[PDB]
Amino acid sequence: FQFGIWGKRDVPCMLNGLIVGTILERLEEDQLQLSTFNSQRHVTPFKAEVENLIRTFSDVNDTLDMWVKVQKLWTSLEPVFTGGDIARQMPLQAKQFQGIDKNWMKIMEKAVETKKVIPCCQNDMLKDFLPDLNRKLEDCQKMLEAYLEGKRKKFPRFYFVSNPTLLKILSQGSEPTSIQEDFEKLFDAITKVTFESAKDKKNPALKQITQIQQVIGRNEENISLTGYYVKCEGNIEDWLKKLEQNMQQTLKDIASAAAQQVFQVGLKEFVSSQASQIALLGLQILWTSKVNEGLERLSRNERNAMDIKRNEIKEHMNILSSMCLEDLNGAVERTKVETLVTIQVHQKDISMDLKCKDVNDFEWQKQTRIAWKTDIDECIISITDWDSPYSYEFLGAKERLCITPLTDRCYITLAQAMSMYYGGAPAGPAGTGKTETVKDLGRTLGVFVVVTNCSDQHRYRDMAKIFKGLVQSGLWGCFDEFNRIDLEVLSVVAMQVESITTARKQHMKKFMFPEEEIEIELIPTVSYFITMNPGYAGRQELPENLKVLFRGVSMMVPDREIIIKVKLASVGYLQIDLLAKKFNVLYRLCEEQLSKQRHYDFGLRNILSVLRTAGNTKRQEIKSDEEMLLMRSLRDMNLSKLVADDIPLFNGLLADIFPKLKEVPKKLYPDVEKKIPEEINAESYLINTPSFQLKIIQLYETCLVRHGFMLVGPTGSGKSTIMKILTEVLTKLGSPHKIVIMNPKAITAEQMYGVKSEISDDWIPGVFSTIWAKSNNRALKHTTWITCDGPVDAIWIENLNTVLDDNKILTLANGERIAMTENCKVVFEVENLNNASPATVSRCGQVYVSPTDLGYEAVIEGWIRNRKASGRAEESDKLGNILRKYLINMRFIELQSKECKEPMMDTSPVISVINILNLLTGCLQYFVQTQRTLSEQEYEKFIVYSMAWAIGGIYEAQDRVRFHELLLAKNAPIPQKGKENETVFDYYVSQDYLDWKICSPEEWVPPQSLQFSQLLLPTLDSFRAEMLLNFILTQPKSHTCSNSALLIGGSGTAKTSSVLLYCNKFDPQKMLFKRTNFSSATSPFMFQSTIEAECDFKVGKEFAPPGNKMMTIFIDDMSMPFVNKWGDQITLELVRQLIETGGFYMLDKTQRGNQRKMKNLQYIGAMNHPGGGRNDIPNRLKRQFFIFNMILPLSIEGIYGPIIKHMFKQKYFSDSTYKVIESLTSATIALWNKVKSTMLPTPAKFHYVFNMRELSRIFKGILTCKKDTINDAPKSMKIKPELFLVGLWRHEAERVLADK
Amino acid sequence: NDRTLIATQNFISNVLGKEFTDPISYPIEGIWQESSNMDPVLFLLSAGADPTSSIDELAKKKKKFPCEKVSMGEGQERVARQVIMKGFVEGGWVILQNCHLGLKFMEEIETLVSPINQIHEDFRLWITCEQHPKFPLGLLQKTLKVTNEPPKGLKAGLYKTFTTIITQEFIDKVDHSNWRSLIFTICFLHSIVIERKKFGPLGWCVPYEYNYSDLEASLLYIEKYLTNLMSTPQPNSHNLPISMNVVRYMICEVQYGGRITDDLDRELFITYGETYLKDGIFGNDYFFPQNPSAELIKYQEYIAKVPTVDNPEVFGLHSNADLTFRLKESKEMINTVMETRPREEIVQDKAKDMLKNLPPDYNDVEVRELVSKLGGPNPKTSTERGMTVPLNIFLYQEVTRMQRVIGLVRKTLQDTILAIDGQIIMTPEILEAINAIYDAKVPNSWLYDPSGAEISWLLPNLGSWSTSLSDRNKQLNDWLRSGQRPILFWLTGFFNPQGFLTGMKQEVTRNHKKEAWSLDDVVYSTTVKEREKEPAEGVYIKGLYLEGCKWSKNGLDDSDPKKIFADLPILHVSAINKSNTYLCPVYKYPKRTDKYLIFRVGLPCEGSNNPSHWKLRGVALLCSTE
Ligand SMILES: Nc1ncnc2c1ncn2[C@@H]1O[C@H](COP(=O)(O)OP(=O)(O)OP(=O)(O)O)[C@@H](O)[C@H]1O
Ligand SMILES: Nc1ncnc2c1ncn2[C@@H]1O[C@H](COP(=O)(O)OP(=O)(O)O)[C@@H](O)[C@H]1O
Ligand SMILES: Nc1ncnc2c1ncn2[C@@H]1O[C@H](COP(=O)(O)OP(=O)(O)O)[C@@H](O)[C@H]1O
Repeated sequence: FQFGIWGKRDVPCMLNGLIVGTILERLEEDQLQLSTFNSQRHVTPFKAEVENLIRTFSDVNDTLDMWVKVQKLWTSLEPVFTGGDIARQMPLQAKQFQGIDKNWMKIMEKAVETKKVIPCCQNDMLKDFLPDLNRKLEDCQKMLEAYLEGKRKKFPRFYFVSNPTLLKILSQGSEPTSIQEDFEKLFDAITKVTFESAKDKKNPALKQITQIQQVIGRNEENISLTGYYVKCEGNIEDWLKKLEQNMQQTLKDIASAAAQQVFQVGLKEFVSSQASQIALLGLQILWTSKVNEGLERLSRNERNAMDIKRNEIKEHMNILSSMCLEDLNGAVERTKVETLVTIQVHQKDISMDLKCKDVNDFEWQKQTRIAWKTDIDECIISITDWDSPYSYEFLGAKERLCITPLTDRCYITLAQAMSMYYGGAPAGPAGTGKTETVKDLGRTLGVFVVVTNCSDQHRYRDMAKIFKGLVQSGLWGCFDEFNRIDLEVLSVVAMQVESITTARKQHMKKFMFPEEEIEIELIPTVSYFITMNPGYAGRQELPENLKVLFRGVSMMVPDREIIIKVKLASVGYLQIDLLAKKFNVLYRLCEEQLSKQRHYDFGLRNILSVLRTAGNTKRQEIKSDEEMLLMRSLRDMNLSKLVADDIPLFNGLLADIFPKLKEVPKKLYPDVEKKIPEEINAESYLINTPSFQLKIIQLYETCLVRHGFMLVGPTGSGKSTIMKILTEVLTKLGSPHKIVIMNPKAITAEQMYGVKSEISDDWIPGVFSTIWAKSNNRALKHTTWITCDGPVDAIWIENLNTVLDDNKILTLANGERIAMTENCKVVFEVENLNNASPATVSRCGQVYVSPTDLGYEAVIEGWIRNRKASGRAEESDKLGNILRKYLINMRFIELQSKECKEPMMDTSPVISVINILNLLTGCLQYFVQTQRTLSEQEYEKFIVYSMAWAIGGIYEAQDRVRFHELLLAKNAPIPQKGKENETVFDYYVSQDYLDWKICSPEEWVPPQSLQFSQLLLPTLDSFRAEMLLNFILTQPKSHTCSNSALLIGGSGTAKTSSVLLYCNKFDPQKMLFKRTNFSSATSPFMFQSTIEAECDFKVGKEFAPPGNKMMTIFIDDMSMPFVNKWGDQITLELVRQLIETGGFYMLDKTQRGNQRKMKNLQYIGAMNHPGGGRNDIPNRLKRQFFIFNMILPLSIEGIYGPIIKHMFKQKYFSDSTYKVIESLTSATIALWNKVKSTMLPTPAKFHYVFNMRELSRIFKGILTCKKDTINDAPKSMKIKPELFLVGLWRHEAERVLADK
Repeated sequence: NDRTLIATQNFISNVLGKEFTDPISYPIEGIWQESSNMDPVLFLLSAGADPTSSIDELAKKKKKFPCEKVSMGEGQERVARQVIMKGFVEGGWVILQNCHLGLKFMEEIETLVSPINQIHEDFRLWITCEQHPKFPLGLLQKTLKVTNEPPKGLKAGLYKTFTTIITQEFIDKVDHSNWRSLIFTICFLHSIVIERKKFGPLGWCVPYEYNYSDLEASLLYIEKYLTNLMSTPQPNSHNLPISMNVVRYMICEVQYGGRITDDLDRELFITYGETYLKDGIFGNDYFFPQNPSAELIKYQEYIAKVPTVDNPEVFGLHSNADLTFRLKESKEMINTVMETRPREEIVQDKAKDMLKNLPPDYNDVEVRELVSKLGGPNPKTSTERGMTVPLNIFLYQEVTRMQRVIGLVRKTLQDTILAIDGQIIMTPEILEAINAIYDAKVPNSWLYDPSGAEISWLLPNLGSWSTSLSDRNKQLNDWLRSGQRPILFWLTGFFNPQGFLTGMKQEVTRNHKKEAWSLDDVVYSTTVKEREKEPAEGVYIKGLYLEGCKWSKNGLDDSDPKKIFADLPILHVSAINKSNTYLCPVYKYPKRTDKYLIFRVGLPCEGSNNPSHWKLRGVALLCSTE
């Protein structure tokens, strides 16, 4: 119990736990240990103790969480109401805050009295107060926005910051501590600043800034001194403004010096001495001045001096290239050098062919020249005509890019557009260098750029906030993906941007902004950019008011050869020009003449990934020939994505370009490859195979290189297992690893990223963003991998372009921007892309699992390994001695060997194998229970029985008899004792002895006469259904068993009948039940609601005494929910996350990143013969449910017999009418057959649909008049007693059939 | 039917008077006289045209104040209302914008503009909108409707442009000689390249929305260039000492480069620059099309003597272009008026008889066998083999995609007829299929997918679509069942032509000069087999179509026969290094985009006409004919 107190500056003290990470984490594995113990068999005593313990632990957590959150709210609002004026100006909530201060102090003093946080949490009064206080503090913030707007006005950059984080920024309460974690999202590149206390007389020593630091990685950094200092004060805006100014001034003066030092000292000294930005400026200014001097010297007369200057540049090249590239210390220092090298390469390339006679010549007036004017001490950068001064922003070493001619076209275009006061809006396909070209023109001109990410959930207020910040500050904006935005928002944005354009045109210092009453100033060097993306799904047009402003730049085909060759120069290679052609031709040929698959990509993102890989390999000691290293790099990079067939074509293509080289081994990493089999053996049910080695190692490499990745591949292929085992091996050698899961189309995107509330005018938090904020904190030890898991629909994914691009910054419609760290990775366990534009295919790496990587046979061997765990007497060997040959050499001779051309549920056969295994375990469970071991022959019979169904469950009687004949021809014995035109399915194997018999027990009814009271009878179909169901439903949650079932049958084929017959047999004293039905417009929120109401408790946190009994969830028809237009329905996914993992994310407007847990449930479903007009369920979900047919009975003469018997035995006056009555029971059926066959539905008579319901309705009408029918005596209108009866039959049949 | 429309103008002139068939252009100053305060001015606009600048200009000329503007959207009702109240009390002008969305405010306006609520004089209202039905006609019944799409004729657009930026751009010179001529050049260029699009894909691959913004951008540039050139000129030899090659590059790639999405359009537009600028201001020459004197009303007269209807050789483009334009124009015109006048039947039986005429599937268990059994580039060179030879793997890929389409067609025809004659709950997709089968167009189910899955999109249901698919499968089968490589390959049939050509490259590298020749060293070329009546390296292609000349000794096409056969263009490949020539494209479909560009072919057959003649003439070697 060590806590950190804010301060003693009043009577009370307010405190927080800065060790609470240890508390939370050690708690997590505590409860893991406790559940681990309890689940094991030998843990009889602890239940009385342990549960109480866990309960307290669980409970204390959420109380603590609520408390600390409220503290943060209060810890934002204290400095607000210390100031006199604002407290006066709004007395009401100021006194409300006096009240909360009283209550809060009382809570704190109670906690102080306790001395121990656990009794402190145990108090019950606390819990009522905390959330009401939370809501009131939200109201207080909703008062304070009116002052926030003014405070934002007083300093520009706060427009690029959200509300509550702005409050936290403003509640410093300290010079160093509070802002030391926020410099990143308030400047460009600064992260750390020293603080030196100067002790003024009688005042406490004031901390003042003296130098600034840019940290990248862990230890590598760049430091910048300051002569002019910056001192903290009482007003935060003041010392922030001074920081900005004094930075600008010292940058200017250091540059003013450095421009003399460049030509005085000589190349190496000032490049080594200065920082990166100043060094690059120095190189450019040297070259332009010397080239100028050469050109005039040519103008005077024919001279070599121009050639001497060009030769001087050529000489500089060798000295820079020889030493500083191969050997060097540190990452930042490394990046600096090749940033110089690329520029110098392009420099000499231009200077070679630079045949211009004088400065006025266009060839000289085409590049980005520079001049640091002395007479008026100032920088000035120059283009064809345009000119502008350097903006003096400290950026340190940034990885600026190569200069193809297309970039020159952009530079000239954008300079012209800015000279005419517009904003460039480049366009093209994905991945051609738009955003990065914009950012580089920003970087070279010395300005700071602010990328955002528009999306459909935007509103014009935030765009106004942005644009106000842009005009006030002097910065540049690049609204990436500007098109995917609402139409009317663009309509009003047209006005805003036109106003600012006209304002800037006049050169007016002060101007008026629409919608915003206060007058606001301007600084000239601003600009606007939108990198829109022409033509996809979910993409609107710009109304013609807005096309006026922006000038177009068509970026369709980037160059690909020059960039490669100059990058290879930058690393320092020697075989440049040949290799460049090799790269280009190989990637081209691969693009065109290879097979067409959606997920393939060979664009510039892949190429740059290969280059940034290839740096290290040359940096290694080997002096081997470059082309070998390069073949290895390219091949080993591009192997992962390719499907089975394309691999031979790919490396046959490789051979045609590098015929000199024969083969090279793949560089194999020894630690991981030795480590993998260790844990594969550590588990029970894991078989190692070479394909797993290959795929898991490939996953390791793509993890090592790129941000995020995808595991594309079909169902049942082992993706999740691969991820789990990889995380295990990484954790084994230190460097832990944690994994989170999510399902994107089982929650609405508005909830995923959060929106502004549509009732109370106030923001709500977003789930995925909450996980992001919780994950990317530094000072942690995990390495989190956020897993999305579902389909890839463009609408929700595509607004993560910034996070998956090189920006690696998240951006919201809130106005909130969160910076990525290397602690975090993003992964997708998606089946396959079918609704993805290349803008998302090319952003992330990928790995393809294939169906044959893990055959079903390997899964069988894993189950076998489990059988030799405990029941290891001989069973594994004996069972299998039939299984192996009986399964390998049989299953594929059923799909289409014999016709079998109506498999109502198309499937991949691995699901059938999982099914038969799960059935067989339940089959042998009884003899597992009694500890009895059987002979081989009985086991063979059992396997025949098991797999008869579960491959025979998806076929009709004709296909079933052909199946049966196959089994007769080439399989172990089926019943042969009678087999009197009865299939193998008809009989079952008995536990007591090796026999094939079947029957349905006799049972009549209770005395009640309601048709419901005549509920249902003991049929054969129902009994066999219970027989199959009960086996699976008894199995206790084995791996590959979800304990979930599913029937298939026509509309009106005894679905709810048999299910309800089962359900009545439950024992409500330890086994409950629940009903639900489905329609088209049932949404995930509805299913969420019904399941939450079903459990009524969070049984994860040691709760639910009444749900401790076992419950079942029954659903009639999983098909009917509305399939989305793409083909991916959005309701079943919540079910699939419920079955697969249990639980889901909450939506109660209070907390987001957390999930309820179901520790016990059961599941059952029923289908309607999918195909044609009937929908189908997602294929990913088919792996879990037991599926089999539900045929019509073919015995309906024998279902209704009894009810007529019980009606009959009342009068006893039917000397002959009994035989008649039975003939009615059969003649109704004859009529049913004839009418149902003869007259059909057509789309003009579509509802002409017949089933077995109408027979029940006919009888329900007949069954009336227990003795009133006898009373023919009043009428006797030529009526025998039977005549009235047949007339009743006639009228009944008419009214149930001759109406519709 | 070709010359319907001028005849239309003719008898209209006869029965109603020629005054009707004569130009009109609305003087906005004249139009203002119509607008009283109590009626607004609507504007039904089109893409790439807005009178907002001119409205503002007038509001600065006659009225003395700037207008206020409110753009429709969301959350602008009350803003609009309060500014309108300010206008009511005062008498300013208001500019609503984008009424095509946010229509809930429109119904209120009719109640506002009423005699009841009194309004100060001189208050006007200006409304702009677009084609949105479900737009209540309260104001459509009471307003002034005006249209400002750009003018049609060459002289029409030229004259309008000569009433946009005039009389102070023109009159501010300080030089009657050089830059007067530059204005005239750029204006003519503008009016020509805009009007080129009238023809269709021959003139421009897609439509582009050039307007004046680019013009005055260029004018601002070049005036800076001349002012700062002559700022150092103390004396003019003959009025200037310009080196006008930079201006070429600027007007080519920067100002007008914004809209251009295609590659070919770049050099096409550079060519137009070459031929029109000439690289010099002659001062004495005949434009290909007269040349000016140096007075303003003389320019007006110059416009006056321009013909109304021109001929496409003014653009350099062949007369026959005219033909196709008129036909499609006529084909729509009557249809318009044809609208104003006051299924589940034997058609499905016709389809039922169809589906027993398309060929059977090819099971892969058989096809993998058959492709593995036989294959080689040359029987002497190699023994039979599968994977290794590029053309065999191409055979397998093509058969795969063909079967993928065959299965879908057979299945959907079945399930379309098995809903009525058969039984199933009716689908919407199947209903769309029924409607498509009755009409000429095939259903979308066989052309596109949610992203894109283009197969063989042709017009008719069976006239060409199934005909084309049948021909493809026939040739592919005989390319397989016999297994022998035939002569005269049909390029149109292959789904991916480019793979064919690169496989040919790989074949030449391996079989010949292997290694002496590397893959990256090889380059491409073609020799046109100039012969009717007739192996070595290369291939023989059958079925290409030229547009607008002969094979060799290329000449002007006659009035008919716009699309002409292409002779056997046998290929050729050679190791690298081991301007009279003209380079043509090869488009799969006649839509003519960046996509579908299979390869480029050098065609030396020049005589006296230099290649730029052909480049402006827009020749090409397309593949299909539709
Ligand atoms: N090494 C192994 N040995 C034996 N069986 C294995 C092994 N690895 C995985 N399996 C089996 O394979 C199945 C894994 O399926 P998994 O859950 O990975 O499917 P997936 O690829 O995640 O796709 P989805 O998530 O859609 O099911 C389980 O039945 C598991 O028992
Ligand atoms: N000329 C170039 N030099 C270096 N890298 C380039 C160049 N052009 C494109 N790139 C690379 O392409 C990626 C940027 O693509 P981007 O412009 O974000 O695509 P989009 O414009 O579709 O968003 C970066 O990896 C960038 O380095
Ligand atoms: N064992 C039985 N005894 C009596 N009536 C039955 C029995 N089985 C089915 N029925 C009758 O047949 C009908 C079948 O309807 P049902 O199976 O509920 O439709 P669906 O197949 O769409 O769920 C039931 O309404 C029931 O009255």
